[PDB]
Amino acid sequence: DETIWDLSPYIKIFKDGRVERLHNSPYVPPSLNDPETGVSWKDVPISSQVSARVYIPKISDHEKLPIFVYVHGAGFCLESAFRSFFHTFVKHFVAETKVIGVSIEYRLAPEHLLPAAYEDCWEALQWVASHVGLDTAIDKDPWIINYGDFDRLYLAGDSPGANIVHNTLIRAGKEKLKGGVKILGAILYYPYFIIPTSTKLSDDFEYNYTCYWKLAYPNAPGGMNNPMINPIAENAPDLAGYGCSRLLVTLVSMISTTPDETKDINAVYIEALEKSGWKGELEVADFDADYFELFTLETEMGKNMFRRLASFIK
Amino acid sequence: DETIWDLSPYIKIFKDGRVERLHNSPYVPPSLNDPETGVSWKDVPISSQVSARVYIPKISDHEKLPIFVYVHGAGFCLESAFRSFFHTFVKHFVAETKVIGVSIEYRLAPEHLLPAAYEDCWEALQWVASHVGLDTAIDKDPWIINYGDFDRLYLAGDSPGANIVHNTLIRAGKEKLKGGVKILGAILYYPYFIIPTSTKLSDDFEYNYTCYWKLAYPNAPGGMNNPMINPIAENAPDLAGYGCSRLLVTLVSMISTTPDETKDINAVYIEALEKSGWKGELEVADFDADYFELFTLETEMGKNMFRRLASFIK
Ligand SMILES: CCC1=C[C@H]2C[C@@H](C(=O)OC)C3=Nc4ccccc4C3CC[N+](=C1)C2
Ligand SMILES: CCC1=C[C@H]2C[C@@H](C(=O)OC)C3=Nc4ccccc4C3CC[N+](=C1)C2
Repeated sequence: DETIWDLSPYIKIFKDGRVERLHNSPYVPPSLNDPETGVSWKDVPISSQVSARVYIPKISDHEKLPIFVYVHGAGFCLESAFRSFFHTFVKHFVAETKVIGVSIEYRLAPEHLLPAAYEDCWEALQWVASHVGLDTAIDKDPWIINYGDFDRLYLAGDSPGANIVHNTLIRAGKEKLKGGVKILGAILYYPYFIIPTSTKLSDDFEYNYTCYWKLAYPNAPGGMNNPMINPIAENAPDLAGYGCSRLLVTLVSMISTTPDETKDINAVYIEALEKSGWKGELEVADFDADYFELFTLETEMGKNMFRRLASFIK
Repeated sequence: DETIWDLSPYIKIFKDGRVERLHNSPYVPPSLNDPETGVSWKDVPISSQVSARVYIPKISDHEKLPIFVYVHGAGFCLESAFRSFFHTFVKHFVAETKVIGVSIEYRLAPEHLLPAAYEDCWEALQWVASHVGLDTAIDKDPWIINYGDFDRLYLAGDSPGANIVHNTLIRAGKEKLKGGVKILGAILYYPYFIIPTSTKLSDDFEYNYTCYWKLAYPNAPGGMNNPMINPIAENAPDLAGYGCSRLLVTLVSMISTTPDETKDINAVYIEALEKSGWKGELEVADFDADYFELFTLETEMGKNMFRRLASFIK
């Protein structure tokens, strides 16, 4: 039948409400002592609507590890913490950086429009924070209680996930987290913002980039000038409020074989943060690379970007 | 392309190795305090190849609950502990009986031929047993440690799942479980055995019943007289060895709108158990009912069978 959004080969949204997910990587079940990596993972409930895949690496000491909270991307509308595309990345990252991984399973558009994802990821972060100083209720993860170092909490995301992390950092700034937990550092791989710049995006890229915000938040107050998509809008929260001490922004130049056009947008964002009076450590990493190579880890450039993100965790 | 097995609408196995399962029930993610039932569930690893959905109901006292280990059926080759068909059943059963649920995610044929499922379910049962007297390593479930009553352990399955439970009971008999854990009671809902009787199965029913054993264990030693499918074969293990004190066998008369033909097979099985010198409590429940009604819970006969299984747990 007719479609509203034909975003082949990623997603089709039909006039009749049907959603075909063309890029849906297979489910990967929980595993103990993964042969390749020694990582173990489990899928745990946070609420009746929010869950997470929790990861622990091969253990040596009693020693506590940084906590790496990941928010997957893909259009606000695709994939899962539980499917191989993002799971394979987080698994390898956990093995390499020796962290407790918490990959959030948040509700996807169009079935659950924004701000569902924002609410879910905030609820999940507060859930992580709620374990501080518990050395237990049925919802509490013993991996986080026993091995999570709340002095080294990181929050990371890609594409719309990085947009969620942005909005979560603003919120962590205004509201604070349970137990006085502070986010030490955050990572945005391929930020997802929409900002008017002096050079217009090309017609095709504008359509295939802005569509995700349009289908995920059709009734957004201010549309693509909503502060949650445009972080320098008239009514936007002060970036000085960002609730982390360290921030890594990683930029790429290609979406598969398509030239990316977010250079100007991300430049305005970074200039705004630097001009804000946020007195944190800013790290930018700008690669001639495909967005996808970070996750697949088949190419040298993919491995370089992986190692750059790994270096941000100490 | 050409197929080896066309079991539309459930599974197609192609000459070129491809496996289509088009009508698999949807995945249902972990949830805390389910609005309908108050049950919570999580997906936890047992090994690098075996996982389980663990269920806990709304909690009142500190009081310990029976442990209900479930082994889903569907052809040795379909569905999942994590998909709605079996999950919805186990969820409702947990709410009604107030038990710790452990629904085993075992490897499916044809990707993992038998005896993979048997090995996986044995490993899962030993994993459950390994929690006895722990009031902990990263693989141990705090729900089982805190709320699991090892004096009231039940092992239950349907269709090929019931075949797995049969073979697991024989094994529990020969090998014993960690910590001296004994299975108190077991349930076979719609047993899956192949036994020669005096009345031949009809052509169509024989094909659509035996196909699951043939595709799951091609060239099993003895074929359909393999002791693991035919529990009264010449070389079959003694049924006196069954490692439970109580057994419920529940029989039905219909597969959807198709007359079932396992009455004679299940009669031979039950007569053999009764003649074995197994000194346990045997319960048989024979309904004029559709196999499917237990899981869907839409009909009065479905609710009757549900309540019969619930009565077996005390
Ligand atoms: C033309 C802009 C564009 C962006 C890229 C980054 C990001 C995304 O959603 O960006 C907004 C995605 N991550 C995925 C991971 C897996 C399947 C799809 C995606 C997308 C959407 C498709 N895409 C096109 C990729
Ligand atoms: C005509 C014989 C026959 C048996 C029935 C019982 C059982 C099964 O595998 O029994 C052998 C199934 N449970 C399912 C649950 C969900 C999808 C399919 C099944 C099957 C296979 C289809 N079928 C055919 C149902």
